[PDB]
Amino acid sequence: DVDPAKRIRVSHHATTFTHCEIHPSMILGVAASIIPFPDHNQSPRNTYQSAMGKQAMGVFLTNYNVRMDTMANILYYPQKPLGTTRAMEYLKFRELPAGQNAIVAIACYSGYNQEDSMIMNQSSIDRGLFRSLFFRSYMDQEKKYG
Amino acid sequence: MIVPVRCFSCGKVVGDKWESYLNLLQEDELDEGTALSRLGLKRYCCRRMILTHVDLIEKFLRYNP
Amino acid sequence: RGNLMGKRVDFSARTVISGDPNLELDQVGVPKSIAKTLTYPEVVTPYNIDRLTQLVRNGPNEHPGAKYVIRDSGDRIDLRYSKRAGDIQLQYGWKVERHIMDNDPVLFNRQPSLHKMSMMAHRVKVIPYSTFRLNLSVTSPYNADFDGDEMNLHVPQSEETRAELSQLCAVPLQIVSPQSNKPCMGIVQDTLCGIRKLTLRDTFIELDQVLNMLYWVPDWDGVIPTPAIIKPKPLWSGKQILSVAIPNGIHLQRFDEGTTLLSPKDNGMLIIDGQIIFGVVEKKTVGSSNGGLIHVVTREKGPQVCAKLFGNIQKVVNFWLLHNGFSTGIGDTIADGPTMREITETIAEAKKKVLDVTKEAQANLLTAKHGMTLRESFEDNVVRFLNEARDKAGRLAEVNLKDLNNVKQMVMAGSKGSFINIAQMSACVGQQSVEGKRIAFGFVDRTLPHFSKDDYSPESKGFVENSYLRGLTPQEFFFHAMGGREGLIDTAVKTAETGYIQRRLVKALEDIMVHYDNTTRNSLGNVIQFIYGEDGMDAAHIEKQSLDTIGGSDAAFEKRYRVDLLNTDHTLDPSLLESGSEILGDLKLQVLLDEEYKQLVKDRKFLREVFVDGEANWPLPVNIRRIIQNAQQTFHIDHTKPSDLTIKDIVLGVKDLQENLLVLRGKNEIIQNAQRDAVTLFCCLLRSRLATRRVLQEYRLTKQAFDWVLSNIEAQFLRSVVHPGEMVGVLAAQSIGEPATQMTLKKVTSGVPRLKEILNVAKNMKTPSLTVY
Amino acid sequence: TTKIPQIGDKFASRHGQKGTIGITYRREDMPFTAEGIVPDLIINPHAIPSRMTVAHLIECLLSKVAALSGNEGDASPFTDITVEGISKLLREHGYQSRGFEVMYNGHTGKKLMAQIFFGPTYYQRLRHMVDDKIHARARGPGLRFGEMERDCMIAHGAASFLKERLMEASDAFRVHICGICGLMTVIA
Amino acid sequence: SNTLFDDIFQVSEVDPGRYNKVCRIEAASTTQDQCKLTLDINVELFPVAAQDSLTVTIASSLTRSWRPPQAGDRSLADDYDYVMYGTAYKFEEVSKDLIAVYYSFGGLLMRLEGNYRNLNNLKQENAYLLIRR
Amino acid sequence: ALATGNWGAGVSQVLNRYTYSSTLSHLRRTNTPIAK
Amino acid sequence: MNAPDRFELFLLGEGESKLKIDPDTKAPNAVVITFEKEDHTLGNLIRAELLNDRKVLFAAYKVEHPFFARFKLRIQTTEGYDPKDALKNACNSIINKLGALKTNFETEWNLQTL
Amino acid sequence: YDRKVPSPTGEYVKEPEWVLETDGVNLSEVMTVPGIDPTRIYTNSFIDIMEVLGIEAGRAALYKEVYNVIASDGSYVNYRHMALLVDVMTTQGGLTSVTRHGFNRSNTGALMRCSFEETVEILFEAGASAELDDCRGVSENVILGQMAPIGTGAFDVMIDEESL
Amino acid sequence: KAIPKDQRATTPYMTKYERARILGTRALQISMNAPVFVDLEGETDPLRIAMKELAEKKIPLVIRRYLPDGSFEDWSVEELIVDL
Amino acid sequence: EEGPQVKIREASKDNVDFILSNVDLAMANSLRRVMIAEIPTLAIDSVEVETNTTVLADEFIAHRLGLIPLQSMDIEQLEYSRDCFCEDHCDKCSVVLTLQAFGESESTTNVYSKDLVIVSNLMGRNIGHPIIQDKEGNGVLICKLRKGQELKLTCVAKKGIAKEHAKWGPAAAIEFEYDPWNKLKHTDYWYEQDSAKEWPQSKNCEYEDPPNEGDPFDYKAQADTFYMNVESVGSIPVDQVVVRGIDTLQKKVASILLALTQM
Ligand SMILES: O=c1ccn([C@@H]2O[C@H](COP(=O)(O)OP(=O)(O)OP(=O)(O)O)[C@@H](O)[C@H]2O)c(=O)[nH]1
Ligand SMILES: [Mn+2]
Ligand SMILES: [Mn+2]
Ligand SMILES: [Zn+2]
Ligand SMILES: [Zn+2]
Ligand SMILES: [Zn+2]
Repeated sequence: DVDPAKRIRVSHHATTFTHCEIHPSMILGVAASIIPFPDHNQSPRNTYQSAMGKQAMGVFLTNYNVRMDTMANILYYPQKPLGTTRAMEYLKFRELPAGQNAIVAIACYSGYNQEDSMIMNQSSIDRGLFRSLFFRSYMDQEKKYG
Repeated sequence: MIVPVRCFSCGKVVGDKWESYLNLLQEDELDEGTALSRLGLKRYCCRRMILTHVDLIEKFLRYNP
Repeated sequence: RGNLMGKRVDFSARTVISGDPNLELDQVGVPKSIAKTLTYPEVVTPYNIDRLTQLVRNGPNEHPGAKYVIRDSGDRIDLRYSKRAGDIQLQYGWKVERHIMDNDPVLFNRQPSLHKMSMMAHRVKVIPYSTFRLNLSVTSPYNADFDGDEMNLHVPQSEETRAELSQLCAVPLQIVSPQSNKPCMGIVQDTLCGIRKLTLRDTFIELDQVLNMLYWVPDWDGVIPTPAIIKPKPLWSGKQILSVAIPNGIHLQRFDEGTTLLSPKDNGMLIIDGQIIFGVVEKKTVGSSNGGLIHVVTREKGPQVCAKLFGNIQKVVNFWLLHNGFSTGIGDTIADGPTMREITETIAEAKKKVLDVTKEAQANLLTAKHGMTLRESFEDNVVRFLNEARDKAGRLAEVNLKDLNNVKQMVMAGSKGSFINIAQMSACVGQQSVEGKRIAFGFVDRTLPHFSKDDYSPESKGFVENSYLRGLTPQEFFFHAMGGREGLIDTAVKTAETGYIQRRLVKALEDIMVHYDNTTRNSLGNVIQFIYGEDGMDAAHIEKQSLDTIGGSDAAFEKRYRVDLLNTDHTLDPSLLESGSEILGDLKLQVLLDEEYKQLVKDRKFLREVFVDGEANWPLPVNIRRIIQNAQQTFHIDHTKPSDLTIKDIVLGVKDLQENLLVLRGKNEIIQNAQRDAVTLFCCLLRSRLATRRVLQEYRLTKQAFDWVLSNIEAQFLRSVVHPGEMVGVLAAQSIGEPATQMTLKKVTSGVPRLKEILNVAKNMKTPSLTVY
Repeated sequence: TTKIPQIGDKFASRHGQKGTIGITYRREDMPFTAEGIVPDLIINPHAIPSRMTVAHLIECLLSKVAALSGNEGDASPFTDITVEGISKLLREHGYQSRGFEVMYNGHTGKKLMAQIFFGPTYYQRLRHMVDDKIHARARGPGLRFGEMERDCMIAHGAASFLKERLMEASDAFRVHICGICGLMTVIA
Repeated sequence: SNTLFDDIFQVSEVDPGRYNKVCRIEAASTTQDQCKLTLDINVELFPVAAQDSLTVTIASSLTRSWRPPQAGDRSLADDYDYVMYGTAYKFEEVSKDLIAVYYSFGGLLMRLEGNYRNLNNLKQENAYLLIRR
Repeated sequence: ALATGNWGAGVSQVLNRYTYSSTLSHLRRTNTPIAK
Repeated sequence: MNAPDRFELFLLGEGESKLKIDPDTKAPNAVVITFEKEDHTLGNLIRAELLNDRKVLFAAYKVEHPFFARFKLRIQTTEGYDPKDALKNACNSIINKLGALKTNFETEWNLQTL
Repeated sequence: YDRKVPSPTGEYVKEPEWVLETDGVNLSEVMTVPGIDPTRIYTNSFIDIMEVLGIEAGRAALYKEVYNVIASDGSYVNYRHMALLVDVMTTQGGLTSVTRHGFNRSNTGALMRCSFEETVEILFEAGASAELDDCRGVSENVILGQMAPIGTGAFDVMIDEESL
Repeated sequence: KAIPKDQRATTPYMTKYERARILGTRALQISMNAPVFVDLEGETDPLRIAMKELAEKKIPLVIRRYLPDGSFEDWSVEELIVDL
Repeated sequence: EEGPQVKIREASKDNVDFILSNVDLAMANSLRRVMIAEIPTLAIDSVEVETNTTVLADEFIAHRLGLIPLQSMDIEQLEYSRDCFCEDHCDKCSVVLTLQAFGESESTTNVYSKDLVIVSNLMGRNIGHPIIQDKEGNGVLICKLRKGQELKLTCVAKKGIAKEHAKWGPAAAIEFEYDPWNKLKHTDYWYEQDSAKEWPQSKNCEYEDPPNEGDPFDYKAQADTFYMNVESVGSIPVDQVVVRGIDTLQKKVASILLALTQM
């Protein structure tokens, strides 16, 4: 009499337990720890995400205006993901997000979003959707042993 | 950084309700959902706009230079 | 050596690509900024003195402009820095380096280029925003999509060089490729999904939209077709409007499972005179399929018409799809509550079988097959039970999904998705594996510290009972990640290894060319093949045709080809031919008719020796079946009247034609014999298709239609012959390498490792087998 | 420098599937819902079957619900949250349980024969953008023609092009040679 | 200006087959028992049920573009309710001693099986279809 | 050695700073020089 | 950088006219008008109206490429009936239809209490 | 295995036959065993087929092997491309590999692609051997500032003096 | 090494290559103000003109097809049957 | 008055829930598009930054400023800057405003839109006034300052349309629906077990007659009677958005008859 919606599990055939997992989601690292419902994805796609996430724009630190580093991308209006993870809490994601909750439609429209491409609302882009800052700093000196 | 002036999707002015949302939470001890609804924000596009914002300027303001 | 690696790249730009449904197949969207950097040295002549003058005035900053004006003496005038930029008088013979403009032939390439079709010429279409644009159907040959990819555009610099691109490399001239004697470009994604919905019977359209759709097709002749319905409302059919896109003179018959002339399922395909008669249009018909619509138009109407066909079909469907809409969501992955109870039980049933084999093995009652371990037989059975389970559980999920289910819809149209996909999303994911076995005991006698030692059950060694919808258990998750990892690694290897093989293949066959004597030779002039592909034919002119003579019972063979004027029961009924009644008992003709039969019977023998398997469908030049169907359409042949063909007409005619299908023309004995061998197979096909009875009883051809068919086969045959100059070598290497790159995946070494073991001529094979009958 | 989203910029969800902006449409032209809601993005359905990224469809459903209910959407792995459980809550909000919605075409106002899976979904803007890779090297007086590009033109049979693209700028010096000895010892 | 077929039919089966707007009817023939008919019909614009009686005529007249109004008020050469128009890919099966022809109405198929139509059914495209009550 | 990444290598790298989580990730990275 | 200015969406550039009328060859009494600096708002509107006219044999509109703001309107009419007239009749019929709506609205707006 | 054979009436019919697959190969001897069909024996080791059945037989096996490797993924390649490769590998009466066998070339010319950081050493040997460059390659023709005798350049064009 | 106009075994048909180079060479001359042999009924693009000359058979060129042994055959463009 | 038919259900200073009737879907939809993208309005389109010690960048603040709803009542009495015969801008075609704020107190200093000051002569026309609707008279929160931080700007409002930039758009959202009962069958409902049971019933189903079981498909019924609901952003009265929308579309259609004239 189990919920026909939950995932199936194997009944406990042991009364010898010596330990218990604090929580299975801790088998993940910082990156995968940010994927929503990873247990519903094909294995390889979780890997791709853990890589791409490192190419996202957010707010790497709150003191960016003071650091003079080579390159930096600060997302204008960072949003906290509507769909989070319990691990996210310790990853400080809701505090320093890297994305926006866009209203997403899954449709064939004019056909200008085929083969892994996407149509974006221009009007939204005007109100600041996905705008970002981009800093680049140069360095130079003077003489050497001359 | 700060409350976007308009909602990205429809443009409905939303950048004039941040402080109200905050009070509706602390002072009136209302829940997020019940709060956004009392601010006239009914369509999920506008709701997300405020509910998902991250007021990083507060921490920015905490610097001296 | 620097120029042997593309170091000094001049006159070429590179950027991100994007799909564009409003561009023609042979075009390429070149952003204005990029067109302002690339130039072409054009000579001043009375044909352009005017335009050239305007460009120079537009300068390097406005688009239709130029960057330099070179004078007779060779002096360069920099149009951006010159006290006379806007004060020049072009003289005949001078040169003007103008910006690339609309319709200039430009080479376009997506690396890695291991396919000649990775470098095709495209007409320039200058447009606003950055990024190069392409028609969706050029995507497959370039093997690109639009999520970051970047291609290169090259601007030819001379007049001869310009012609070479457009006369050999032009995108239209590549549609039908020699790699697989079939098209390599076809309708994809949306258009494919949208075309199937459009073609369904229930799909009707009202006047308001039909007019817009008609108008979207630029080659429309302004003649509004009459509705398939005139009654209470003038209603049209999706098929009806789609046909406006298909040109006149096209025929396409295709019979599927139970497809009948009244295909209830709206199965198969039947396009007569450029009008679809019956069948839902999908990948089989509009895809890059072998004998599909695209293959036909290319041959029937030529490359340019075919190219235009890609754009016409796309405009009508994309338009129709933009107002119909299509989507996909979680819903599309949910199977019926009762179906789920049938699925869960199917899996439980499999876990019972595995449990019985385990008890059997633990009792030592189970026996291993010859040359096989006890444990091997055991594993072999559990994995079969489990895969069998996943598979059957998958079908249950699919059967349940309705024709409305979007996932099921994309699969029916042939645009993304397949069974395994539905099966894992909706029902059971399946058994995970690494190195062809279930997950191994990495800890001592157990797969994970969460299980007990010696647990050989399905949950223990990687069976994922759950679907993607349901979500994996932490153990199923880790197991699946171990399976998955193996794929990421094998892909890196498959990618690294194939790339090297592809370069070794080219390098070895790079100097092999077809010479004027139809001989294939290397740079030393050594003969590799006395005639190319042992038939002297061009692969892009070869189509899979069935050799009827070979198959069937002898009775069926005789009932179809035998003609006996000397027998009241086996002569040609007087209704099949005018001279019907006076042909009876004609000794002299019968002698001619026995010659034809003996020749066909000889062929049957011959073919059964060449194809011991009995296989009848083989790729050949000149599609006879089509030429015939065309003839009938072209001459409006009515099966209700006796032909005016004489028997000598057919026999002697068919005989005379075989003497004109030339591959080799040498007047000596040797060549004439080599010429008879190279046309032996086609000739066996010919005779089986133009056998007197077939001509009179089946085709009902007239003297006119028939005569037309003969000259056609000749024109096509000669047209299918390989051209001296073909770099057949390089072609061969790339034809073996490109697809070998697409090898990402019983117990015999295959895939890349085998190919690398074959091309290396290794003395120590991994799996030295011997098959003994 | 401020960077506004344009055509060609990268974007992706947290499910391993990127995509560049193919084009931009104003709100008017975008398809719309009865409530007047319009999408900020439009991804293609054909990007769903093969990848089998169910999580993405679920994130959407959960996100729709979270935004309407004001609660954070738990998308943590290995929990008892279910699509069915998420559907009920969504339904309790007046929407069709599986995230679908009726939409009207922006060009005609007329409806769509199909309902669209519509809901919010987290999207990441990636770096490495168009204007940072646009190279046009065409001096007057990737991006290369290497050994593989040469093999291709060879198969096409385009010898002129091959010679044009590989002929060094060096002067086509004129020399004289003996027909007996292939040497340049001829005093001209 | 013509007419090529005329008769009344007894609908014996109306199958919708996974469709939602079209059904495949197969009615028997009055008078002659030989004559049969299998036809697809847009039920939404003219419902149909079992044991019904349909008067079916083929005709071939009353290719230039197409006009909606005016003529649909004047030369209304339609004394029927259902009116289709298709092209004949006629495969005279010459089955035994009967003659079955084929018509295609924008994908909607039709097939008659008789023999007294020798000098009736065309061998060309132009072929309308009329049914009433 | 701390500036190069040479020990006896790529042992030391410039800290990632693309996104916060990307920095975290780098600080918990692992490398294996050179059967399965 | 390659992106065109926003005003180009509604502002006619130099050497441009609001209407380009050309004779259709594929059919008699047909014309193809190119509306510059306009989109679906007008195209589908004038289109839908031209269809209410019974003496109009053909009416369709299409924007060949979303990058540019312009659309093509093709019209076919009975002999004697000028296509440029159907466009006039349609335009006027719209202007009137809209004018009436503007009035009926400013009226119902008055009878409101808020 | 099911075997497609002509039935006594003429039409092809499936007739099952027992077949033996072995791990290990010794063609020359197994072939000689009584009760088998030496006419149909086979092995995925084309090398043994060559040494035992001759080069021609070898060519056919080498083909069948390449073919299976590709037909394995359900892919198809016109016969002529694999036939060409198999012939090149067999022309000299032996089984020559395609994966860079010779430390020098494959079938190129000395003046061709400047392979190796030292083309000079290749030049010395060419001189001491009286090597003769046909000049049919691209690279060699590039250095000579000429188009290669390939495709479009496989013939010459001359002005005509007949056209009135 | 020359081959009599008789005894030519090579194809009567023009090869795609031959045609491509002929259309290319001829277009080079047209672009360099060289005289045209066909009535220019509007055409201005050199190649477009070259093609018109090929059809009307007014290109005074000859293709020297060499055989692998050194010998060669001489075919006149006019003579070559164009159908590709 | 024959023709289109308005039948208002609700009305207020922010929304106009009405029911267009006796009209073509095309017109209904055209008006819907015009309200969204072609109704003239005034909005900051130039910002001169003198002093900025705030935590935000210039373009960041600039961007937001332009998004601040401005009074556009008499927007018709303000020429388009591109038409105006002056050099750059002037009172005839533009409204100039200033923003001066200093971090004086110790607590964070909020810079709202109320702090904007018109410096040009409005000439008596209701225009340029920063729109305010919050129960505090603050309006839109532009920026925030820490003690010591300063911000001195100069904005130049200009008349514009949404087509050029969403900021110039007077509308917010626009509900649009017709045939709440799928009688026309313009859509094919997706379902699992029951089409009707699974799909939420619309508000407007009440304002209409449910189809009758037996009645066969009415193949002639067209699409009339559309249930809309406009929502103003504030720069213009709700009723105005509609009215002016109807008027603007009317102008375009006219600009064409005039083209035929001079053609
Ligand atoms: O036409 C196509 C395109 C892509 N794919 C499949 O897409 C999957 C990977 O999908 P990705 O989205 O990771 O590939 P990509 O093409 O964007 O990758 P890069 O540009 O970064 O190299 C791979 O499994 C591939 O075979 C197809 O199967 N067919
Ligand atoms: Mn991809
Ligand atoms: Mn890609
Ligand atoms: Zn909103
Ligand atoms: Zn000498
Ligand atoms: Zn002014």
